[PDB]
Amino acid sequence: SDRVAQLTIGNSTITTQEAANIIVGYGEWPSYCSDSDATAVDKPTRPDVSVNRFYTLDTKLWEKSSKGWYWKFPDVLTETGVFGQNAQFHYLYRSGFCIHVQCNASKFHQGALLVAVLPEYVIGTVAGGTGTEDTHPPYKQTQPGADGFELQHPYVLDAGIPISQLTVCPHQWINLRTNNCATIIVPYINALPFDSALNHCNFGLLVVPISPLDYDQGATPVIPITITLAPMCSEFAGLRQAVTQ
Amino acid sequence: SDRVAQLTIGNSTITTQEAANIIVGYGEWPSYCSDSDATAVDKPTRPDVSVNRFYTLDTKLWEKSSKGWYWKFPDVLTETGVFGQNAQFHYLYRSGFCIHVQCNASKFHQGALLVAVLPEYVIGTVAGGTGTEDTHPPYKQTQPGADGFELQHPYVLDAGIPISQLTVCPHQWINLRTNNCATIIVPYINALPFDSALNHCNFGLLVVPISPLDYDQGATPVIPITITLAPMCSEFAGLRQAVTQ
Amino acid sequence: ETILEVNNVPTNATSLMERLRFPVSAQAGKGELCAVFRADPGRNGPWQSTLLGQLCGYYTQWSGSLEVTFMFTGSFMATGKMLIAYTPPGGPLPKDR
Amino acid sequence: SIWYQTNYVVPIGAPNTAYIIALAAAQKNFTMKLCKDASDILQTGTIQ
Amino acid sequence: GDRVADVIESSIGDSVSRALTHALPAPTGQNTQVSSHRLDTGKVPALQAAEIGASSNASDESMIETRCVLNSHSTAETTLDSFFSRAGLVGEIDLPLKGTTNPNGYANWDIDITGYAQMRRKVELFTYMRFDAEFTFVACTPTGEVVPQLLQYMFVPPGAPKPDSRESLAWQTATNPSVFVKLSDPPAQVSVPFMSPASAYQWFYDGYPTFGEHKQEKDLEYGAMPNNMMGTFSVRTVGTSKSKYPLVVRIYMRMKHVRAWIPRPMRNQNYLFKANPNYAGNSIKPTGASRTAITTL
Amino acid sequence: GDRVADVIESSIGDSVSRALTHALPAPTGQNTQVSSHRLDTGKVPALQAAEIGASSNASDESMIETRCVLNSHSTAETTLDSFFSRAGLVGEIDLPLKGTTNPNGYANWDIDITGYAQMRRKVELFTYMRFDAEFTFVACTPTGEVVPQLLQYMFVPPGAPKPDSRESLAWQTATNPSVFVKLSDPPAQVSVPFMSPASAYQWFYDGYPTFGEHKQEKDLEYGAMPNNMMGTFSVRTVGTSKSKYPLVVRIYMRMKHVRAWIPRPMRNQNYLFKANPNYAGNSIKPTGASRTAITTL
Amino acid sequence: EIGASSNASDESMIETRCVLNSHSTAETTLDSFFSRAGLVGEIDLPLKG
Ligand SMILES: CCCCCCCCCCCCC/C=C\[C@H](O)[C@H](N)CO
Ligand SMILES: CCCCCCCCCCCCC/C=C\[C@H](O)[C@H](N)CO
Repeated sequence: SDRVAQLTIGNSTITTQEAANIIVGYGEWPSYCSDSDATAVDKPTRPDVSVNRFYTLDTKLWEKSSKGWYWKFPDVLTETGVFGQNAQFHYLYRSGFCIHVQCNASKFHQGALLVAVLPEYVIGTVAGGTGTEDTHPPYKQTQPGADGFELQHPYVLDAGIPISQLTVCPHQWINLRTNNCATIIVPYINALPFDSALNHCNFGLLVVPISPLDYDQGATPVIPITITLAPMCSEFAGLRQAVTQ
Repeated sequence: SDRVAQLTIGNSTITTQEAANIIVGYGEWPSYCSDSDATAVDKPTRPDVSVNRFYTLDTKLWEKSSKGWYWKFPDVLTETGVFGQNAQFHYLYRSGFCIHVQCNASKFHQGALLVAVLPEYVIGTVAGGTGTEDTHPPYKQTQPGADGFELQHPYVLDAGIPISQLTVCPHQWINLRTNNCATIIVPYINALPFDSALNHCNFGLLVVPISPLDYDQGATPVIPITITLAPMCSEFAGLRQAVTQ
Repeated sequence: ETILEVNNVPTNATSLMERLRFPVSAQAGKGELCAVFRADPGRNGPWQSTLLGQLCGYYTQWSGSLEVTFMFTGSFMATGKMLIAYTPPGGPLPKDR
Repeated sequence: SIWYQTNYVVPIGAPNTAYIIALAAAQKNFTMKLCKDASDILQTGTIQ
Repeated sequence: GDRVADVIESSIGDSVSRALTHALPAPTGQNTQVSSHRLDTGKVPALQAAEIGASSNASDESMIETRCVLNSHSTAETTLDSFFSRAGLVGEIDLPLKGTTNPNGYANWDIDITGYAQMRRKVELFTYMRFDAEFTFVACTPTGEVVPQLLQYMFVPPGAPKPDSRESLAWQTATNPSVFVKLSDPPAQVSVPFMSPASAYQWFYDGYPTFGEHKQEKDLEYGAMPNNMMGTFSVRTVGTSKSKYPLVVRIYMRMKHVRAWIPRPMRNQNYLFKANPNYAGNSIKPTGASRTAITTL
Repeated sequence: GDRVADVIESSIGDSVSRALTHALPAPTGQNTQVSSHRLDTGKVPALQAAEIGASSNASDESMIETRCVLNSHSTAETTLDSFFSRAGLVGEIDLPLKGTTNPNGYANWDIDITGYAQMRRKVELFTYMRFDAEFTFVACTPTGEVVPQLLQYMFVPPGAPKPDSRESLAWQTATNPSVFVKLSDPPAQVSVPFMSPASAYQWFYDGYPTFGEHKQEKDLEYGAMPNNMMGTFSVRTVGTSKSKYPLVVRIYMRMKHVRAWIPRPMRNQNYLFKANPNYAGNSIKPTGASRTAITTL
Repeated sequence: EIGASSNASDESMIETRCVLNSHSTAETTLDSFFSRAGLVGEIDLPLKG
């Protein structure tokens, strides 16, 4: 009665029989932009069900040596379904998200992933190793798209900050002996009421194994982690031709 | 106060200083499908402003020997803007239309075009001339797209029916000495509450010169006819991957 | 609910019972395809095994929503997550998940 | 269409293959119209 | 719950079709009122502007000095049912003995009323039509003779098995409706309901019945409306041995409880094929009679 | 006007942010209530489920037998303003005589507080911050000496012309705000408002400032937030001839009327560059002190 | 396993609109289905047989 759950939105329904409750980031639900916070004057389009549904974008394989991955929002969806289309024809976009990371195993496997949401996840480089070179991450590393991107130095989140303190961000854990998924709901986070779904990534999703995957020889070794997400309260404005970047 | 007009819908505004009123086809305004006429159970998407706006799709040149052209709806828009996108990701579509055909000249030019709307405009062939061959029109002739298509035998509307009786269909005339545009508003016309925007063309728009273009040598000879249209009360249902045909 | 013969491939007398169930097994994690079929209830195919499809044959037209319930018969220690999708008219057989 | 969202995982000692059974029926908005004869006639010659 | 203004004042969802016109009772033709001379400026009923797309509103009273006339001429005969509820030929079926077509004692007729011009032209005046129908089957030998022969007519809806022989098991007709009648009996006659899956049959469908590439081979399907394909009508002599006489069956249809939408120009070129507006390109004739000069009769 | 049900009962447009939590007054630390032994089944405060993502709710009272303690320890010093409203170094400007940098008697400092670690690390604890600020300018010679010299400090907002010489016409300062002060005077001090076009300055912007292809050359612009670029701060000795003494100006900033959103992990690797989280990949050090064994101190 | 059919409705699996269903269920009643005459017997009375 808390281990079992069902998420239905749009024409998509998700189930789980081993849940660990739901986190509502920063203790707040996605809402539409108010007439007093708003600044742009054009009447927005709120496509509803065609874009506020569950998109299942990726699957990574968890290995005894995996480092961890991250995806950027809304970058992951800008080229998918009706949502991607609206994000392209419009300058302005705002929305919330319901994230559902899935990973099941067996009662004989073990391991724990940390699933967190980090607003304004700015990536850094190793500065030529020595730290004397002012290098910067390439577009494909900052907006990895749907395939996400593997962390090079998980301990400092590839940004000079301790992953040990990452729990200060909305999160959940997928500890195999306990659950098989994390569900986090995120409201719009920005200093503006609207923004470009192309130039700016409001937050990054991180999935990092903190307690390594393990099992005896003979148990299924292919342990996938799948990413499913649904935009919520999607609003768009500033219409023109489609643009991909 | 009837010669002058302004049409604003979406983020598009059209003006004319030489209008001849507005026709509302079959004396009825575009409305959304009611809960009692509806049959499909999924909650539809009504994108509003992103698709119910004015698209300006084509320009043809009127010549002293032009025969006339026709365009199929919603065929003309299936690959344009946010509307085209919704028409592709969804199985079901319904909408109305506001058509604005434009053509200006000078007080020294003369000629009159008939602008009409013909529901279920099925095209026929000349059956090998003799009438012994059961030929059929190719996809490019039945759904000419945005470029429209030039009538081969305007007198019988390429379908064995008298163009002289075409006025029984919602219409207007662009008689240069009088006006410079036709505006016709069309409600959804079908025997079903929804349908495929791809497989079925609810109606065809015809623009045919009945009184030939004429002017003395020296007056501007390039007389364009431009087509602008706006979907109204657009509704979509039956979502899946995008499909072009 | 009556049994839908999704696995309508075996035809030799001794294997007919196999059409009553289809399998699943450990995979390679590429979101592989497990099975497919047309939702058309009064059409030739899997639905002919169901009483619904049968009664359906005595009527020319029909209207309504349908439901298919899948029961997993693996051991209690087996886990898994599957994605089952209905693709409305117009959309061709999904090339990938 | 049915796809593997993750994978069929099992520990040591359990079968690597299992079956699914599908049951189908109609919802309550379901109705039929125009009574006709079925496409099959389960008879070859005369039934004696 | 809604809160932002644009959402509250939105008209998205209005399912009522605002109608600019409404029907009025008109049992008789209109009367003529007395009128006298008018010598005014500003008032100009005679002048119109056809570009607008409406018909002239000028009445007799305003163009000449009229007397009063009480018009009691009925308008009853021009109602859809008056016009359509008259049986006409729609199908002809031949059951010859020694022949090239049906020498096997039975026949299947795909229900299509576009095979005959008189009837076809009338219905095609409208785009959509909804109605019930009364079918009458007139059978006799090719000379118009009556013989002591027994027939079976069976309605085969789409999906039901089609008889392939005079002895098909399909003739058991356990669920389909069949009519057994003799040529000596008066013609068989039945009522049929409105059977389309659509709200109305449509004489014109500008589209394709399926998705996909619409290549040359599949161009024969342009305009194919399954919603109009009601099924087959099969007839057979009732026996194992062949019938001694050649037969012909004429099918007459009388529409009743009719409703029509979207009037269109009436066909003006000879018909060539069923469900398909093809016309002979080389014999495109003007709609009517012609003359030598516009200034002469 | 709306009519179809789904539209009426739609929640599209709800602009109120349903909030699951709310702030409560907490002027002092919490008190400890008396507790006694508990020997129960079903009641298990000690056991938690961290996977959920929430912190343990187990209190002292439920894990051991506690006495009563009236806690009056104030929580006032840990408020944003208490923590941030303390002036710290954010900028250093050199005005040498014979030098490689500013031998021309003036200097332009692009306002960026990320040049100094102490201050930088504090602010970067949050993602968004809104506040007013008090700036204090401490000037002296490189030995910490005071000389009878007159300076001019001018705030040059983005778009205003930047002085390019100690004699630039820009120094007329007809519209920009300038401060004229002597080294002999106490340090100059002013208040500055919240000037971003955004509702808050943001120490981290995960994006690009412009549209287009983001090729190698334009990768230096990843994370560039114009909303944080408040302008330039220019200083000059006030004269036509060069100043007799070399100078240094230290800029101190004290935040006030502070508001912050979205706390984040605190920097644990040495800083290398302004506005850019780059860290030395070869010298990645653990956050803290380390030991030889987990079973020993 | 219980032996009952699924109680899950459309409304609970996807976001549905409202639809007023007036589709009749009259044709599927026992008499509608069975009260249609069909062949059940054939009897031959030949001469020389
Ligand atoms: C005892 C069996 C009697 C036979 C019953 C025949 C019922 C036929 C229903 C009338 C359908 C109206 C005609 C519909 C479509 C047109 O003929 C063409 N298909 C148009 O292409
Ligand atoms: C008389 C002139 C006095 C100078 C006035 C200086 C006003 C500066 C406003 C404070 C702005 C806060 C700092 C903002 C952003 C950070 O320093 C970096 N740009 C972040 O990348």
